[PDB]
Amino acid sequence: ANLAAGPTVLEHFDSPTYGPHLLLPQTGDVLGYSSSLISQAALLMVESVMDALRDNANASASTAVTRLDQSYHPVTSFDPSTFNTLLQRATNLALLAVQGVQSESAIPAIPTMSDVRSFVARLMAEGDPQQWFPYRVDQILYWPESPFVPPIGPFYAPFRPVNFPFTTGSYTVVPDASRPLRLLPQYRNATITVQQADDAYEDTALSPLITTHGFC
Amino acid sequence: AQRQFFGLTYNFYGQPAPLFDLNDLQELAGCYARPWTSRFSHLAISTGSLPVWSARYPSVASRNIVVNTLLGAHLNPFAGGQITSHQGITWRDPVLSSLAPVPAIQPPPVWAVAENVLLDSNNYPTYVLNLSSMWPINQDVHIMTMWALSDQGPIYHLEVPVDPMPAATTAALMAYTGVPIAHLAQTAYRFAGQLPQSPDSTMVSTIRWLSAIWFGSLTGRLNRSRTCNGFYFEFAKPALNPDQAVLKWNDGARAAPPAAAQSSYIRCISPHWQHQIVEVAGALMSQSVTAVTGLPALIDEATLPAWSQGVANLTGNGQGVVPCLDYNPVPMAAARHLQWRQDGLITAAQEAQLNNDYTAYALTIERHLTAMLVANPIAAGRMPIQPFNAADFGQAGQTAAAVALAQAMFV
Amino acid sequence: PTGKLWRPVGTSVATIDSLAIVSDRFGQYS
Amino acid sequence: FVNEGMRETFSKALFDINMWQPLFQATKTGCGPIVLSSFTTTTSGYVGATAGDALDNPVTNGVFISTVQIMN
Amino acid sequence: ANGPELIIEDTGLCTSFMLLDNIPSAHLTKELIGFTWFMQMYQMTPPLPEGAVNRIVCMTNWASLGDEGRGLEVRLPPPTDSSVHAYKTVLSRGYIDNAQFNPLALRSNVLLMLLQFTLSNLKINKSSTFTSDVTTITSGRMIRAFPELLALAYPGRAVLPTQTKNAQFLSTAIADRIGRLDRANLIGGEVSAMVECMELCDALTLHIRETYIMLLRSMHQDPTQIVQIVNECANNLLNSTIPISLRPTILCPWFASSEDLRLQQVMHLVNISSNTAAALPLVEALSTLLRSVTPLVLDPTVLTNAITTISESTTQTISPISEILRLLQPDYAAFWKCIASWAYNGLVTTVLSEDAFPDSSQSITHLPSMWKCLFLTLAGPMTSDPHSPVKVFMALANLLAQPEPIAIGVPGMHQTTPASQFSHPGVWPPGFLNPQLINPQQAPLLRAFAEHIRANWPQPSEFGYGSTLQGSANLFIPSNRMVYPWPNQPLPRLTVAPTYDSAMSNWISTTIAFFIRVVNSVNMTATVNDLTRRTMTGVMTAMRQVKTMTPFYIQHMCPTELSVLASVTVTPPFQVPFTRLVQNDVITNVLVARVDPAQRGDAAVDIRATHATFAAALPVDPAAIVVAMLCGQTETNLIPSHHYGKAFAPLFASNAMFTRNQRAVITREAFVCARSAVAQCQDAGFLVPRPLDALRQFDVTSAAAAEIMHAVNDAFKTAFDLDGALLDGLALYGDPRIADLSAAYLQYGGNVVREHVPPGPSHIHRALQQVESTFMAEMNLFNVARGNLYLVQTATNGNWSPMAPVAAPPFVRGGPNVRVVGRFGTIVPRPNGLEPQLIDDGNVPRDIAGDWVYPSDVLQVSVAVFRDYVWPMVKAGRTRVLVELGHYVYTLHYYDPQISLDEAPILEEWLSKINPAGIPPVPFCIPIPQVYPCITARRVHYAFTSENNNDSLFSTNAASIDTAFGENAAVSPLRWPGLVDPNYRVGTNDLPNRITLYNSLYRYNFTYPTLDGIMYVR
Amino acid sequence: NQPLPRLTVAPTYDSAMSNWISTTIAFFIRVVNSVNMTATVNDLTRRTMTGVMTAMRQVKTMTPFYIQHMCPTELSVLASVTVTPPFQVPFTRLVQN
Amino acid sequence: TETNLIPSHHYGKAFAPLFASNAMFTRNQRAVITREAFVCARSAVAQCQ
Amino acid sequence: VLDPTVLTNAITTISDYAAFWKCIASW
Repeated sequence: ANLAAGPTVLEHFDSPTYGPHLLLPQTGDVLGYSSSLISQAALLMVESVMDALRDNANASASTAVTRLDQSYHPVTSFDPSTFNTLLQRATNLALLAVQGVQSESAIPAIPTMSDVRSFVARLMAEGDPQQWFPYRVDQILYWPESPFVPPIGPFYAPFRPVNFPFTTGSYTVVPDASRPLRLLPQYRNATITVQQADDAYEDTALSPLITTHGFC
Repeated sequence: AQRQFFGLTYNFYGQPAPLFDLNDLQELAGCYARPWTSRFSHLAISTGSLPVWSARYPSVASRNIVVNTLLGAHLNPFAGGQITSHQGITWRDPVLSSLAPVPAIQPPPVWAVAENVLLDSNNYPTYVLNLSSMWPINQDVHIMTMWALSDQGPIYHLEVPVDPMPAATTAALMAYTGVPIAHLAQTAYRFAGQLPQSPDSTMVSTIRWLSAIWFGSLTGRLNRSRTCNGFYFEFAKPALNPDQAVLKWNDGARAAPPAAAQSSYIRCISPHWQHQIVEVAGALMSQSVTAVTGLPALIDEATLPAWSQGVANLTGNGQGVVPCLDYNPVPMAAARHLQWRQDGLITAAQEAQLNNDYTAYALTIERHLTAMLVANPIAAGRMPIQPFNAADFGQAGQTAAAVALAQAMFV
Repeated sequence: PTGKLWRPVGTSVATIDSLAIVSDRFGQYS
Repeated sequence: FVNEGMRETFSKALFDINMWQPLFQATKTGCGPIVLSSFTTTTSGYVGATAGDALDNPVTNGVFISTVQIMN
Repeated sequence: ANGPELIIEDTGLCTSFMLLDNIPSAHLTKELIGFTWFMQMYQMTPPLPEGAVNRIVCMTNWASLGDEGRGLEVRLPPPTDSSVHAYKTVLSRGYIDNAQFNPLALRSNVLLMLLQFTLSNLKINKSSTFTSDVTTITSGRMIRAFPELLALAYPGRAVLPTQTKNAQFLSTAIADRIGRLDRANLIGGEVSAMVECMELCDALTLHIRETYIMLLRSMHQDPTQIVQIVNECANNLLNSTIPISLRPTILCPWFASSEDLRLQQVMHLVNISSNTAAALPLVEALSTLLRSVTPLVLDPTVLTNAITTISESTTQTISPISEILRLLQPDYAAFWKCIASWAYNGLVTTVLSEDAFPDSSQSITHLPSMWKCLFLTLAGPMTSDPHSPVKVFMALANLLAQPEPIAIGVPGMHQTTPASQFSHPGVWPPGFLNPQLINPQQAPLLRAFAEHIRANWPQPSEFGYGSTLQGSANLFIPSNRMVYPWPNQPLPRLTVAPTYDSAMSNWISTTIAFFIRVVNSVNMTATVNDLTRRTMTGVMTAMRQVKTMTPFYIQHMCPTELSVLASVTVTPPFQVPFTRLVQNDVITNVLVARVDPAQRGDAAVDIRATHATFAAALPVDPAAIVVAMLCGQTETNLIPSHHYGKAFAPLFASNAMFTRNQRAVITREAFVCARSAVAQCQDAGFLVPRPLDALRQFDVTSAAAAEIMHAVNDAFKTAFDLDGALLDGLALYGDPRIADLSAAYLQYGGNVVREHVPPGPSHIHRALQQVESTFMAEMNLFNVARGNLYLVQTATNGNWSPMAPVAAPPFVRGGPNVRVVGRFGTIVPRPNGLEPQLIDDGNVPRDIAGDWVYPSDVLQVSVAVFRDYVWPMVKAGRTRVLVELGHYVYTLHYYDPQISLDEAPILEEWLSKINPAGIPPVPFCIPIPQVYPCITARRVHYAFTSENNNDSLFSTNAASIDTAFGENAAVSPLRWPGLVDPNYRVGTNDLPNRITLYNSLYRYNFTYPTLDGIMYVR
Repeated sequence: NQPLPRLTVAPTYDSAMSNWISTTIAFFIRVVNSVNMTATVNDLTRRTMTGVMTAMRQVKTMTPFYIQHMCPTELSVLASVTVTPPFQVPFTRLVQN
Repeated sequence: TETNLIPSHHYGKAFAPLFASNAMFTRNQRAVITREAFVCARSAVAQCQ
Repeated sequence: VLDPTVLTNAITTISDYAAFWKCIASW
């Protein structure tokens, strides 16, 4: 109530560190992560959301972690409806990152500016703000049918979307392919119509593609 | 402060849409001013000073019972999430400051006429983000939900910490002595209806103790003789309108503190409540407390209407519940007198008359509600009187139970 | 249209997954 | 033109297919639910059997299905 | 002291409808003696009026001896009188002639006058001295002794010698229904809180008069409250104590809700001229006070000294020392205002004074510009201006162009553009936002500057101010909060010593570290001499090492002062979030709105074009800032808190702070009434329940609004008496019709906020309303018959009764063969002896000998005709006409049935006074009711109303033992339920239909303690 | 033009001219706020410009209503009581050729 | 516009003086003579060529 | 009746019409 004028107030709902804290980012914004100066408030979100994601990535059953998730959470001066500010977009993605979802693109153990920027870039790219889990100011709705087990207090409601597409299980990390890997083509059932399956190609194909000849 | 309230809308008593006229929306929520903390600007020092008889709203409680219905139709945000609009009317802005005719080019999706919709101060992510500003809408939805969970008389709450009155709570009351029950709920209501006050704030204790003493008086116990910390309410002698109540710090034996935490939900049970300025200013006041403190616990389910079962966050049934008692003004007052009669307060031959005096009074605030009831049907899309069927009037509800809950509350 | 009527159980935004057969005390409205 | 009743059929036909939705995903065949609103359009003009009689059916933003669509 | 005169006790019995005895009973002695008795012969004044006709006319406070007037009242003169003068409070003044009353704007007046009827009744019912009754009339009872007003109060105490029509009635009066009932007293021996008593008083005045006590409450607070509201207000420092002991009763209306407040804060910003001049007596007000109390002594010598002591060879021409010593010298008015300006950034944001920028003709080899530019920086954060950062960046970026080139956005803005000219948000150096962009190998120095400003511009922060129990005047910040440029620390209760930590201090230390780098840089090092360049490093280090106590102050004690001083101030702080260098959140405009963009189709149109934009900027000077900032000393032995607990004592001991708190409430009223007043007289606007829709109104033009909306602003200005501009300004754009408040800023990016303060839930938007519900019901009591007016030549001999008409009215509209008059009302003449056809409604001339229905308006632009063709007809008794006018004013004229009379001329004259403008109050002749059965002369009458407009007759022959020819009208018991009904219950009143001239009512004894009446401060 | 409607808040802000006077002032308010303006327009004076142009826009002028409801009824009449009738070639808005 | 304003009465009073001056008929008269002076002028000059 | 009084006030804070009539009579 008293610090409601401040830009935004992030707070760790899952087992805070030394007791419930209430992080308040100063107004300034960092230089480097995005061509558009990202507000210190929103940057903290990315840095954490980029944890709950990288942590989900390798969190295992046998291990016991401090917090069942590392994602931050906006509690004040935050626009819940729109999806412009990097913060809103990040927040929107953290309500999902608390379910155990993992990024297809492996998030490095020691995030580097090049990497953080490649994530803050992927976040800005026009897309669809996840809608399964609506946002609240004092509660993080977590899927009942999800690995995440709520701490204790009154911060986690067991909300269940009408149709969440994710199932559980993990993924063992595989090293970077040293050369372009060929892919045998196995077909599905639905088939596209030549007309549509043409421009579809011609809308994303590399037409005047420069190519080497080598030796025949 | 406090950022969490759960409400429940009125019940369209076997009727279609919400029982409130357009003529009403521009009679309470109109003028464009914020229809919020206005509930109280329709009450006087008593009843003889209000247009609460033969008229558009024939009742000392016919206002709130209407404004409450009107609130149901315009609270969709807390129901789902969007603002919506009921019959060319929708809040002007996201802060729900007031009502106003639907814009013209960007109209809100027409509301969905549904009865008894639950509410969550969370389903509206903007509410808490502004808390301070639209603070009022909280305490109000609360006043609503305490009349909605009931059908025949609002359901407030009572307390009594095992400790002595919080000093700065005996000082705050001793400056409200002569003041009538009406102007007490006034300060009470007016207070917990602007700027989120911490439940720790002095006033809450004071106004919460003023709702515990009022009850002790309403059941003899806390009388002119056996006062609380020094207070008790003196009711006007029935013969000239006993529907009064004034706080009076005396100095007679102090009703010793209870042996434990005494909590219970009490609601007026007979239609009588609808016209007793004291049975409303009191109940309404006891609700001022709950509004700025969440809700003690879950109100017992047992004795309660059919549309109030397991009402998430509100009603209960298990352990987190508190037995809810309901008294009847007459079966009540009778014992309220017997108490006085036992404490030598009055003669042994004066209580068999005090009842006559008061009982005839209740028979007057009875041929009047029935008249207004069979005057303002209900199929007329309105509910200034709220149906009650000529029966509940005599209905000797819990009563006997609350008369005991009063003693244990002020031993 | 045809079939039973559905409504956004998750409210407002209907995502093709939010929708659920609007059943109730009367059965399902078809 | 796709007169009111003729939509009842193609809807009743597609309706009986959508029903099998849970088995289409399970077995990775299919391709999502088939909405009849994916084969039609919202053109407008006069719709009849011959210039002469089509002149008495000015329809605005009616729902027509093009030949190549009536094929899919 | 201009605070609304709220508490206004009234002892005399509250009633506003006196039974004014009209046509007196003839004292007759020659003949028929005994028929009529006068209480006068028994030297004893009659309780009820005694005359041949006793009307119940309305006079607010007629019997109000209670000390002190309210200022304005409404006393209609009996129907026998004219009356119209009481209804021309608007749309009349200089247009509709005396004789008449503007029938077109009738509602606009009967409403503007009812508002008048209410405010006049806004007094508290003070309790009097109830003494017993040693006399046998009430044998002991508690009647309230008053002079002669007694007789008039309790009608029951009347002594009846003979069965006089009054005594016929009074006779009934339930014995026990007199005096008082329940004196509820607490402190034994102290005056009773509120006694309760039945005593002649109308349910209506009573209602208003008590919906006022309800109001004085809506703005009251027990002692344990008003103490904290006061404590918190001075931040708990300031010793005030309340005595824990029962204080009988204390109605002290000092508080207004937070909402009632804001409605007057925006309201106050409307009258304030958006110009910089109107915001100057807003900052300077906070600045004279800021200094008035402040442990911060400014002391030049300190700085001068610290600088004078740097060695400087005099075998040099440029005098590094002599320079700043000059520059740094233009007084402290600038430091304070910078601060004071923070309190009202919304209205006015300070700015670096254009003149104090190194001029754009020199590069950085110029040493007077190197110092000029250093002083721009330091003083940078001080000014509230949303650009100081960019302007500071340019100032240098600008001055060192030749060496350092940087990106400069828009065309016509080169890096050498006179710094100051960088006010728009969109024109910030691309490099300045993101320093990543500025390359070192090209603009090192400048890049380290951009790099610096970003890393060290003060982080804004907010603190509390005022009491949470007493709302606050915030429009863009949470209640009881003030955004603030510098990081903030809690006031210290120990000993202070200039510390070198803190945003302020650090900002001076890093920036002075930057210009020490500018001086030891390549450029500088090659040009500027050597030994001189050392002097400059010394002249700066000295500064960046002076023990200035200010850095501390701007972070510890200043916040306390602004907080505590944000209450004593005669205008609450008006702030908008401070944006520490955030490109998009730069506030280009802080706007307000007099009208709402809803009514005029402006829902979509941009904000910058629908609201006014405060444009007030102060030219602060960098010289002053620095000299101060960098040179504050205190009293070595000083307790910050102590020095304040002292400096606030006065401006917190009196309840002057509580005054504005009411000017707010009266504003929230005046506004809600106007909104109602205009919208009622208007036609369907802000959903305002119009209980006066039947009455007329054909002037809905703005003028009509301003006129309406104006009187209302008087009625209050007169009622509460307050010179201060209230409800004014709303007009400005000449149009009350759409009065609507709204404030709202706009950050460069897009975000528009908006925050339209709506009137709080007010207490008179009830009362007045409540009066109009009841006015409608009982018009007659104000001289305003309803229904229509018939004109038929009935020449009777019996009890003619114009007002209450027995039987069905002859020929209603649309009856068999009852043609209306076509709009124009024209009469076409016909040749050789044929009746002149009267163009009927359907537009087909019909003939005068019949039954006509005259739409009043028609009759106004047509009388010249009416009187010449239809009138000669009505007299002949061959053309009953119904003049159809909504609600008219009605003059009565009692004649004597004995003598003969022909009501034609008292009608023909009335006709000759009807312009296309206004008609005179319809006059009805009425025989004076006789006592005996007299022989009567056949009189000829014409005017007689259809609706029963005989509602104020009250009595027919008070003194007479019985009326014989007149219409007996025994005092209706329905009027005095309290006084004569067995079933009546003390506390019931059909308030929206009849007006019980005798109810029960609680009279209080409120004591109004002052601030020393509550707590004991000092 | 339109038949003289009973004066109210509606016809007096919806006139053709009210729209024109409005949307124009609206348009120029964004012009005096252009980034380009900065070159010579002061930040304070740029606000003072929005201050004045908004006064005009919001001013409650009653001519826009006259020139669209009451002015036709004058010319219609006045155009008959004149010894020399009105010569009038058709009006055209942007239809060029 | 003037505070009190009944469009009906106003325009009425104004257009009253206008129809009092028979300037509407002068137009019809000067007209039938110009048509005479024309069918006669055009003819006389068309008869000399 | 044309009169800039209102306009002047409104503007002045934050700071015969032949032309007009010879524009309608011009149409």
